[PDB]
Amino acid sequence: GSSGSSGMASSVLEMIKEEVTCPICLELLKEPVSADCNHSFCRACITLNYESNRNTDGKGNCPVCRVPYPFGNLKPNLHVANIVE
Ligand SMILES: [Zn+2]
Ligand SMILES: [Zn+2]
Repeated sequence: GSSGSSGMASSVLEMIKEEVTCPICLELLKEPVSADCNHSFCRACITLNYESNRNTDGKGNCPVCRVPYPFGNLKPNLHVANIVE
């Protein structure tokens, strides 16, 4: 036979997932907060979204699943770590 080749260095960046990103602003979640519906949003977004769209009853609605979640009961999604067992 007869053939040859050389070295090649070509990598790719992280594939911006269109699932984790904020379903509202579609940008890096800044100090987001998880919700009952395992849905987190920009500390601000979540706040505004609620104000703009709220239920006369008192609670609001998720801009993704539209589920009634108790405001304030939001956990910080900043310490997103697991391997730290
Ligand atoms: Zn946002
Ligand atoms: Zn949701």
